[PDB]
Amino acid sequence: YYTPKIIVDYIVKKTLKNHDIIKNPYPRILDISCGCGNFLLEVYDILYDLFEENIYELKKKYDENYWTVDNIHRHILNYCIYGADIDEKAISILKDSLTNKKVESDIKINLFCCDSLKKKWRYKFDYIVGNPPYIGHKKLEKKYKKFLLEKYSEVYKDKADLYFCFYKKIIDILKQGGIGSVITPRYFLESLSGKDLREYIKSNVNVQEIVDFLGANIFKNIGVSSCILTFDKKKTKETYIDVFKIKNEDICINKFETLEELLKSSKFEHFNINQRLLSDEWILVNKDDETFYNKIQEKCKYSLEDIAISFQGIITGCDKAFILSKDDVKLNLVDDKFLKCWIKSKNINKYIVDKSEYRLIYSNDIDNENTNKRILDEIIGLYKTKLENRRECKSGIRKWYELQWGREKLFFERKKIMYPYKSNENRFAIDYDNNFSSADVYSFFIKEEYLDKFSYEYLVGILNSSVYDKYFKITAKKMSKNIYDYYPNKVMKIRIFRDNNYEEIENLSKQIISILLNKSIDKGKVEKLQIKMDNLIMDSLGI
DNA sequence: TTCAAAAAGTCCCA
DNA sequence: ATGGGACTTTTTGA
Ligand SMILES: N=C(NCCCSC[C@H]1O[C@@H](n2cnc3c(NCCCc4ccccc4)ncnc32)[C@H](O)[C@@H]1O)NCC1CCCCC1
Ligand SMILES: [K+]
Ligand SMILES: [K+]
Ligand SMILES: [K+]
Repeated sequence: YYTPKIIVDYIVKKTLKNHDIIKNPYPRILDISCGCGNFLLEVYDILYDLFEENIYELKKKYDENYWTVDNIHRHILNYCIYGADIDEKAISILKDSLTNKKVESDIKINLFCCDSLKKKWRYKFDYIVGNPPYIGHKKLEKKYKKFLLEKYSEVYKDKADLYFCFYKKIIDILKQGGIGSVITPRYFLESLSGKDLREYIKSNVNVQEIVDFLGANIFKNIGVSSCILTFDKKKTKETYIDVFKIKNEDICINKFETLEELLKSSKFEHFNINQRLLSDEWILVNKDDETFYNKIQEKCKYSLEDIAISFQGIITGCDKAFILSKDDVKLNLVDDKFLKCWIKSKNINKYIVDKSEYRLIYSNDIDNENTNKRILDEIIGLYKTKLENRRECKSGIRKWYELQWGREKLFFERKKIMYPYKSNENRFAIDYDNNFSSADVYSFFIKEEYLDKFSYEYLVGILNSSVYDKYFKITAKKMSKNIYDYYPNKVMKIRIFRDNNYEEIENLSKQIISILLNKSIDKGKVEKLQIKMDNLIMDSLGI
């Protein structure tokens, strides 16, 4: 959880580089989750140089006895550096580190061992920097979540993250005219959960700059995707955001001595976004992509949500109790009426699904424990303890052997389209085989009233096109290197069109499906057909 | 009653 | 041992 030095230096310089120490020699710089002091120790160094280089100007303008080089260390610690953290061992270490910068009478260091989200803050701050804790909805303590939902409701609801609240706290205790700079996960820029947080930021601070590392691995051995947000409360009217979006996610961050060298390089693209034009969604793309995205949005008269019914897959609550290999001998104990075909996200390709290798025991259809005791005793019951610990079993809503969220079978046992929940690219397939799946695969079918306007074959044709792959990724939620979330909260917002190319687009899609399903697959002709279809779609959308 | 979101992902190997 | 690639469960609030 140590922040790389190149990033820490950038964040501290972002807040302090243009501070007028002559005009205000008492800046308050705060790290609200300071830890061992990665940021605060750097703040000390930047401040010490700033005072030392202007010591004679300060001595002349103010108390000439107070402003001496020998007094800089005491002045910084008494008036300038502030830190908070729940870990007292970390605070104890940081207090010694700040004390040892000088090496008389004891100096008072403004370090607080507390919950920053609970501390009564007695004053606001000129500059706030740091790296807050990230805790999601599963890993956050439930008693603590009751407090967040009560006191941080403006940014924390439902599946929100703890670091949303730190954004609220930082914004709230930032002084008028102050600057804040933090590194957090990037997901709030796009996630459904971040909607209220994005609204809070946009309407309370001026966002100066967003550094989006997309799927690059900033923290070694940490599966998180990062961004750096810099914002102020200055009296400003232009309110444009500098956006630095990484171009190559494989870049090593230490290739340059400073992060500014990386941002100005070819490894990053830069563009500006007008904060006044931000909706509840933040479309952070360059001018070419915005033009591309807007062309499609205006041209398409329908969305998938308009024409389709979407649903999440089965959630058994314990897969090992209900999912068996189709060659497992224990399936001889299970009547075939209980057995469903089961696929994973890797089984979804463009246009068609791999033949399934697993079976789901649709245990909800087992009427009672004595009629099918063999299945319960020998297959499902091997995990009875874990099954009984599921929420709906402890409450009695669900029997110990039942699927936790078995949905409705009739939704799955029909022609439908399926796609993986996380993928590098658009993979929408037509399911012909009544496949069931877990929540790693999403499904939709077409509403009856739109069947004469849209066919499954036409839909997988355009949804798998290069145009729609780029189109979806403009606003999709970037998760990790080469992985986007394909979830209904964005997939169902995809807009679709219907025009004179409909018949030829549909016909090419049928050819691709026919080739994909034959014995000797010549994958090459599929690629040529896809190129022809992409041209038709670009012709249709005028790009 | 029952939906769908959530990576400080998880796990393995060369 | 690490960094990078393949692949993705069920807990949870609403
Ligand atoms: N995913 C993670 N990553 C690691 C955090 C790294 S973040 C950097 C600094 O941040 C410091 N830090 C963290 N939280 C706060 C905070 N509010 C309390 C948050 C709510 C809470 C409730 C109950 C238990 C724990 C936490 N206020 C001030 N400092 C804080 C924290 O000590 C750390 O050195 N989990 C770890 C989780 C386990 C218990 C201790 C740390 C939290
Ligand atoms: K003087
Ligand atoms: K990453
Ligand atoms: K992990």
